[PDB]
Amino acid sequence: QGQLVQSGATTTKPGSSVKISCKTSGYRFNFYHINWIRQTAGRGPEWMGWISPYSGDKNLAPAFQDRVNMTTDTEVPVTSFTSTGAAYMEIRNLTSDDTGTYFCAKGLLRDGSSTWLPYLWGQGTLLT
Amino acid sequence: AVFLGFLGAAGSTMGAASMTLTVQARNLLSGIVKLTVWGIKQLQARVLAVERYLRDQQLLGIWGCSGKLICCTNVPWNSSWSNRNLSEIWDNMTWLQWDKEISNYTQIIYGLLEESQNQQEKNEQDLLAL
Amino acid sequence: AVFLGFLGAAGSTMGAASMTLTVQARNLLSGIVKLTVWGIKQLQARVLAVERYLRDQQLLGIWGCSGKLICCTNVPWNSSWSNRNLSEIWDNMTWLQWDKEISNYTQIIYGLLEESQNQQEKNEQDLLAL
Amino acid sequence: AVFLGFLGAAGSTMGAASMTLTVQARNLLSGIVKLTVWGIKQLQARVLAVERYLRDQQLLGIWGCSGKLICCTNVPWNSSWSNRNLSEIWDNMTWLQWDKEISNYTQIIYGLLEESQNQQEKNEQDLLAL
Amino acid sequence: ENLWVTVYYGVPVWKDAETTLFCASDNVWATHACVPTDPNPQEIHLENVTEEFNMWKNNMVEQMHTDIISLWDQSLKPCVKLTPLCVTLQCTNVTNARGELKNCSFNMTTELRDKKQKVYSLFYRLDVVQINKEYRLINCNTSAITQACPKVSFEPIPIHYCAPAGFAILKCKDKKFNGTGPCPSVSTVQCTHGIKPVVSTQLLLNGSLAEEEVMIRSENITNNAKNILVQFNTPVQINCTRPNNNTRKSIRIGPGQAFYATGDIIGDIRQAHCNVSKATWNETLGKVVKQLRKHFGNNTIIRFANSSGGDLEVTTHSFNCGGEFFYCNTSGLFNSTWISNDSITLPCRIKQIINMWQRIGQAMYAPPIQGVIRCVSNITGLILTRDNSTTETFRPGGGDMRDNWRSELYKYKVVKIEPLGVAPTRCKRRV
Amino acid sequence: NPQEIHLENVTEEFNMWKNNMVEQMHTDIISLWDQSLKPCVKLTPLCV
Amino acid sequence: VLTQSPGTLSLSPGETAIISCRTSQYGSLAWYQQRPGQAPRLVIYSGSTRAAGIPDRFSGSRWGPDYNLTISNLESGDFGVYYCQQYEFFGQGTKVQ
Ligand SMILES: *[C@@H]1O[C@H](CO)[C@@H](O[C@@H]2O[C@H](CO)[C@@H](O[C@@H]3O[C@H](CO[C@H]4O[C@H](CO)[C@@H](O)[C@H](O[C@H]5O[C@H](CO)[C@@H](O)[C@H](O)[C@@H]5O)[C@@H]4O)[C@@H](O)[C@H](O[C@H]4O[C@H](CO)[C@@H](O)[C@H](O)[C@@H]4O)[C@@H]3O)[C@H](O)[C@H]2NC(C)=O)[C@H](O)[C@H]1NC(C)=O
Ligand SMILES: *[C@@H]1O[C@H](CO)[C@@H](O[C@@H]2O[C@H](CO)[C@@H](O[C@@H]3O[C@H](CO[C@H]4O[C@H](CO)[C@@H](O)[C@H](O)[C@@H]4O)[C@@H](O)[C@H](O[C@H]4O[C@H](CO)[C@@H](O)[C@H](O)[C@@H]4O)[C@@H]3O)[C@H](O)[C@H]2NC(C)=O)[C@H](O)[C@H]1NC(C)=O
Ligand SMILES: *[C@@H]1O[C@H](CO)[C@@H](O[C@@H]2O[C@H](CO)[C@@H](O[C@@H]3O[C@H](CO[C@H]4O[C@H](CO)[C@@H](O)[C@H](O)[C@@H]4O)[C@@H](O)[C@H](O)[C@@H]3O)[C@H](O)[C@H]2NC(C)=O)[C@H](O)[C@H]1NC(C)=O
Ligand SMILES: *[C@@H]1O[C@H](CO)[C@@H](O[C@@H]2O[C@H](CO)[C@@H](O)[C@H](O)[C@H]2NC(C)=O)[C@H](O)[C@H]1NC(C)=O
Ligand SMILES: *[C@@H]1O[C@H](CO)[C@@H](O[C@@H]2O[C@H](CO)[C@@H](O)[C@H](O)[C@H]2NC(C)=O)[C@H](O)[C@H]1NC(C)=O
Ligand SMILES: *[C@@H]1O[C@H](CO)[C@@H](O[C@@H]2O[C@H](CO)[C@@H](O)[C@H](O)[C@H]2NC(C)=O)[C@H](O)[C@H]1NC(C)=O
Ligand SMILES: *[C@@H]1O[C@H](CO)[C@@H](O[C@@H]2O[C@H](CO)[C@@H](O)[C@H](O)[C@H]2NC(C)=O)[C@H](O)[C@H]1NC(C)=O
Ligand SMILES: *[C@@H]1O[C@H](CO)[C@@H](O[C@@H]2O[C@H](CO)[C@@H](O)[C@H](O)[C@H]2NC(C)=O)[C@H](O)[C@H]1NC(C)=O
Ligand SMILES: *[C@@H]1O[C@H](CO)[C@@H](O[C@@H]2O[C@H](CO)[C@@H](O)[C@H](O)[C@H]2NC(C)=O)[C@H](O)[C@H]1NC(C)=O
Ligand SMILES: *[C@@H]1O[C@H](CO)[C@@H](O)[C@H](O)[C@H]1NC(C)=O
Ligand SMILES: *[C@@H]1O[C@H](CO)[C@@H](O)[C@H](O)[C@H]1NC(C)=O
Ligand SMILES: *[C@@H]1O[C@H](CO)[C@@H](O)[C@H](O)[C@H]1NC(C)=O
Ligand SMILES: *[C@@H]1O[C@H](CO)[C@@H](O)[C@H](O)[C@H]1NC(C)=O
Ligand SMILES: *[C@@H]1O[C@H](CO)[C@@H](O)[C@H](O)[C@H]1NC(C)=O
Ligand SMILES: *[C@@H]1O[C@H](CO)[C@@H](O)[C@H](O)[C@H]1NC(C)=O
Ligand SMILES: *[C@@H]1O[C@H](CO)[C@@H](O)[C@H](O)[C@H]1NC(C)=O
Ligand SMILES: *[C@@H]1O[C@H](CO)[C@@H](O)[C@H](O)[C@H]1NC(C)=O
Ligand SMILES: *[C@@H]1O[C@H](CO)[C@@H](O)[C@H](O)[C@H]1NC(C)=O
Repeated sequence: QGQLVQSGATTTKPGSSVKISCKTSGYRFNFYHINWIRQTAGRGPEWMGWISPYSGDKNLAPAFQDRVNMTTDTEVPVTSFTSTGAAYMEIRNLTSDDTGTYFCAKGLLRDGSSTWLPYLWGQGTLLT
Repeated sequence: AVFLGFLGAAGSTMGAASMTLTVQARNLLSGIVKLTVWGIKQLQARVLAVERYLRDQQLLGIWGCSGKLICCTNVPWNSSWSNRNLSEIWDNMTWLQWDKEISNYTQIIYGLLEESQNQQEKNEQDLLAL
Repeated sequence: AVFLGFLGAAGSTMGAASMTLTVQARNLLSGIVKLTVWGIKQLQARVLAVERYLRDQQLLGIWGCSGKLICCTNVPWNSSWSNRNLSEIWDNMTWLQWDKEISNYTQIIYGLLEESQNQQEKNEQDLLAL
Repeated sequence: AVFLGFLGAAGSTMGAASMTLTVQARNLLSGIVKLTVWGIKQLQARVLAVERYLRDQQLLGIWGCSGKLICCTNVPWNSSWSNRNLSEIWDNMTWLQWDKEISNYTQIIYGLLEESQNQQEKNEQDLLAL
Repeated sequence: ENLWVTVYYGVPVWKDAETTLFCASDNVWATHACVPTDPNPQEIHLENVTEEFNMWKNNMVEQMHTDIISLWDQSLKPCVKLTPLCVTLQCTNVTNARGELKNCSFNMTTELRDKKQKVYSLFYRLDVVQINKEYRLINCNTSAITQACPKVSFEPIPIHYCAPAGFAILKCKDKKFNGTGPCPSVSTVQCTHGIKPVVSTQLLLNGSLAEEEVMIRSENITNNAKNILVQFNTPVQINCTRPNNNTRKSIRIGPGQAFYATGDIIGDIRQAHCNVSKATWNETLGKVVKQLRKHFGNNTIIRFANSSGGDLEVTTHSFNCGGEFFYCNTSGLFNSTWISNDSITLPCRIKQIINMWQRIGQAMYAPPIQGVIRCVSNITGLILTRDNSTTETFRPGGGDMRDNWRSELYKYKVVKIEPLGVAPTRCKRRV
Repeated sequence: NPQEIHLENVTEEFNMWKNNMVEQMHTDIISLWDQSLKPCVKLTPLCV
Repeated sequence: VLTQSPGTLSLSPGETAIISCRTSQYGSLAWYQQRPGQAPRLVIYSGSTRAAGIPDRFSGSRWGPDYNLTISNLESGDFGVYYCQQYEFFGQGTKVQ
């Protein structure tokens, strides 16, 4: 029930790396995973990987394990059930094939068989 | 299981905190161990302890839940109280978040549970009248 | 139904007053809301409230009626207690008129209910010994 | 039967003393009948009476034994607690002799009875989820 | 779908509440009467829990501040009333050369109601006032006076505050937690830690240090009329002493009424004072001016000065040392303008006729402590008070006493447990 | 009606010297003595 | 740190007197009215809360660092000098006549 604003649409050239942010609000940042999804011009959508703001644990697709740099800060608690966190995103070997819109995504539940499912999405960040 | 302790799951899901009820059921009354400052003030606190406890046992008794830690009843869940799904409750928000959303309707529910019990032992009263 | 209130059916029939028990079951313990006159006298009254209440719960517990508002037992109705018909009681005299006629035999009945419960869990003790 | 009285079978067998439980179940709370010596000291004793009593009712409630004088459970008898035969206990040693031999393991048993009840209403919670 | 309500008993949910907390112990504070503290202090961590605190709305400090005042009046009831001492005093200076403590004689009552006696005693000038040489005790035209029982202890004992059954105390293990806001790491305790009710002023003594870095509090730091509470992370050692070797004389003033007077001074006559390490106080005053820039600016000047006026109990460092109440001039501690072997000695006075707290109605006579007095304490806190552009001066203050216990009870909060929760699930009862 | 119930087959270890009823009563009489002399006249002027 | 404008406001009984007051810091700003000879009178405090005995014509609004005070209908008694206040500082005044 909160927003997940990201960075702007920074366009670079292949070989370099791009930093993408994801500032949360309106929900406990440490209670839900942060997924990262992109939709490039050449494929459809592809699941990159999520990370736990509580356990600090990572799990990402083998197609992005040796490229993605994925970190999170620590939430600045506003109330008992509200906080403000941040999720970061970086790639390694960049090409024009990775040109697409990128967004972060808050996990679905806190327990069960769909704990990390991307429920609350960001806004989108246009890459190269 | 993990012995989280007293109120250990206050920030955990309602499905995880519901499986550790006898932990907070013990320390709600603690126990046993004459005119001064703390002396009169201790006895005033010892009386208040059993009063708030007997109110929760009296309320549980008139609902047919006397002796239950998890108690199922007849009153159906009104959508006006909380039109939320079953999965977005027991595997999401905590018992602290739940009490704030139900703080309004919590008095209406307490009356629905009372007559739902009186119109159950009265039905069973006729069920054993033959 | 008509919410007559606390003791609303004190002058009504025993059949009508028996269907509104959870009304006087709540206000028997009321609730929650340091050295002066009323201060010591209030704490003396708060203790007496829970003592008379626990006596009625202790008596209900040793009868197998713990948690019941209407409780059926095994002790048969002795005609010496009240040789009145069932229709001339529940649709006639009130609970106040009833207590005066049973004031004598009310102590014998309280003992018959106790051993009728001990010779029931003892029978069930053998019933589950196999 | 013979009305031996309060604690009449304190030196008798555990099988004979187990059939007269409602005798010591009454006088554990006695009953009903302002600033002096005994006045403050009487109120201090009246509060302690209901506290020790509610602890034994709270412990009985979280075991599923709320309302029972003899209560059967699920926890199996560990031979490390007392590797004695059933006939050399109920028709031999008294309840006073029994408490000394079990004084050690009596705290472990009290925890086994609590989770044996929570993992019973939780199982029944799923048993009525359909 | 098929969702009915289901009652849950024993759920982790609480509410903000204020109840009558009871004390536990392991003297005036009657700590022998508290319940014996449990040797096993259970602390349960409340994982995933965030709670909103506020040390300024906190009620444990309002209740304790009355539980100490009600303890003071409770301990002086059976002690001797020094009402016949309110008599015309004939005083001289004690032979020396400043004439401070006097040498007063007076016609005093005896055990027999028809006999008088001409006894003498020493009184510090802070306890007497002239008529027009003739003197009188300071409290006579104000209130009665009760002499402290010389068998009760003025020593702060670790007092543990506990919540009754059904209630709970909420800790806060955040090591940079300022007074208000939401504590991210919260745990629950049955009892608070060992609270030492050290009655102090300006400089908080024997308190609990802070981990990591030194934080300062105050509810609204920009409101100059709010006492700023600074809490050190390292302890600055302060040594105090009354070097005079005093004597105590018992004067029978009735059937069992024995007033204890100051006989004479054996040996030298010197000056009561206190010491701090100037190096430790210089680096600690640096630690305080460090965090003060995070609220006022990285370029503004921070000035330290002494008190601006008021009563004796506030303008000076007032406390207890061996059983006598000092009043230490702290002008030598607050005299540094900050921008970007050692020993500082404070001149302290001594009073026997004090009212304490600030109540107008009763004053206490502290019987003199026999022998030489010296006590070693740590100063762990500080109660400052700022004074129209970009340069902030700071002066010590000690208006309200309950700021002392508040510097120790900021980590706690009282909540009541309501274990009744109603929640839906596909469950119904049979017929 | 002073109810006395016989504990048949019962043997108990006693000790009148460790007994606490005598330590409590001895204080319940001392606390009764001081409690009864509070409103009574103090003979302090008689010390003449 | 308080800039109060205007300094003078010439109006007639029936108009609306609106007086602003810019502040550098953020806090609980208030307003005062001083009729000739009498003592100042508290009108608005904490930004927009109206004082006791003050008619509902007096109203205050806030948007960022700017605090405004407006009188819905001027009478012969509402003519005086008005001051804004935050903490211990005050404005130079605005005499309406
Ligand atoms: C405090 O609040 C936080 C945030 O809500 C809670 O953290 C969340 O807990 C829930 C339930 O405990 C988690 O959901 C589960 O997720 C696991 C996925 O983990 C598996 O895969 C991980 C990545 O591959 C891996 O790290 C795990 O391996 C272990 O090692 C890590 C090392 O860091 C260790 O930290 C882990 O704990 C693991 O033990 C693991 O292999 C998923 O498997 C779960 O599904 C199972 O369980 C459910 C029932 O719970 C069942 O229905 C399924 O069928 C399946 O059997 C479950 O979905 C969630 O991931 C956590 N993190 C979030 C939400 O961000 C924390 O528990 C709270 N603690 C307290 C004390 O309140
Ligand atoms: C506060 O003020 C009080 C006064 O109210 C002081 O108390 C007095 O102190 C003086 C000393 O400063 C005392 O005077 C001394 O008394 C001694 C007792 O002897 C008396 O009794 C014998 C009988 O046995 C008589 O023969 C004798 O004359 C005395 O009457 C004397 O022995 C002392 O004599 C000393 O001085 C003389 C003259 O200088 C010398 O020749 C002697 O050798 C000797 O050195 C002296 O006279 C007086 O008694 C005290 N009064 C009381 C009531 O106790 C306090 O000391 C003072 N306190 C402070 C801190 O200032
Ligand atoms: C801050 O805390 C300090 C320590 O917690 C306090 O210091 C204490 O001050 C009191 C009184 O001022 C002292 O009590 C004195 O005890 C000595 C005798 O003690 C010596 O002998 C015993 C043997 O029985 C030995 O164990 C000691 O270590 C000493 O060697 C007497 O002169 C008196 O009876 C007097 O009561 C404490 O001893 C002293 N503690 C320490 C550790 O120094 C200080 O007072 C506190 N400050 C404030 C303002 O409260
Ligand atoms: C104690 O000593 C002080 C200091 O010498 C005396 O103070 C003097 O008091 C007189 C009053 O008659 C003044 O005229 C002097 O100016 C004071 N001197 C100083 C330096 O302030 C005091 O009077 C002495 N007290 C007694 C009882 O002798
Ligand atoms: C004054 O100084 C320090 C404050 O840290 C205390 O001495 C240390 O106390 C801690 C905690 O008990 C011990 O672990 C250290 O070993 C102590 N240090 C030394 C050198 O002994 C001391 O107790 C404080 N006194 C107070 C607060 O009264
Ligand atoms: C302070 O003065 C007292 C007496 O006024 C001194 O006590 C004496 O101590 C010695 C031991 O060295 C004993 O032999 C004496 O009998 C004591 N005298 C009395 C009257 O009890 C004490 O030593 C002095 N202390 C200091 C530090 O000066
Ligand atoms: C306060 O007093 C204490 C105790 O007298 C001083 O600690 C002593 O310091 C010296 C010099 O370093 C050491 O030799 C002693 O061993 C210390 N005493 C103890 C008991 O450890 C302390 O230095 C004094 N501080 C001030 C500021 O005066
Ligand atoms: C506390 O000490 C300071 C100095 O350390 C005293 O300051 C004196 O103040 C008076 C005026 O009140 C001046 O005439 C003196 O010159 C000052 N002395 C010094 C050394 O600067 C101050 O008076 C002391 N406090 C009290 C209550 O006496
Ligand atoms: C002093 O108190 C004021 C009033 O409560 C605080 O002002 C608020 O500050 C917060 C945080 O920036 C803002 O969100 C509010 O809009 C402010 N309200 C007002 C009326 O100004 C101020 O923050 C406090 N001082 C400090 C240093 O925090
Ligand atoms: C829900 O509650 C409202 C009152 O808040 C009541 O009018 C309505 O009949 C209820 N509906 C159900 C389905 O319980
Ligand atoms: C409960 O009532 C208050 C009345 O002010 C209302 O503001 C609040 O929204 C209600 N609770 C819910 C969950 O709607
Ligand atoms: C009725 O009670 C009397 C004692 O009052 C008893 O002797 C008799 O056996 C009882 N009869 C029945 C049928 O219960
Ligand atoms: C109860 O006993 C009294 C004894 O005096 C008797 O008068 C009364 O009639 C008895 N009650 C009934 C209902 O017979
Ligand atoms: C008996 O108790 C011991 C601990 O005292 C435990 O290790 C063992 O598993 C138990 N065995 C049975 C059969 O209950
Ligand atoms: C209980 O523990 C004590 C420990 O000293 C031991 O001596 C005793 O034998 C134990 N009880 C039994 C029945 O073994
Ligand atoms: C005691 O009383 C007498 C009465 O004559 C008087 O002369 C003397 O000065 C008094 N003592 C004191 C110390 O005032
Ligand atoms: C304490 O911290 C919170 C947020 O971290 C802040 O809002 C509050 O102003 C701080 N307290 C003070 C006195 O500045
Ligand atoms: C504070 O310092 C000034 C300047 O030295 C001095 O005049 C004044 O008396 C001092 N006040 C106190 C209470 O120390």
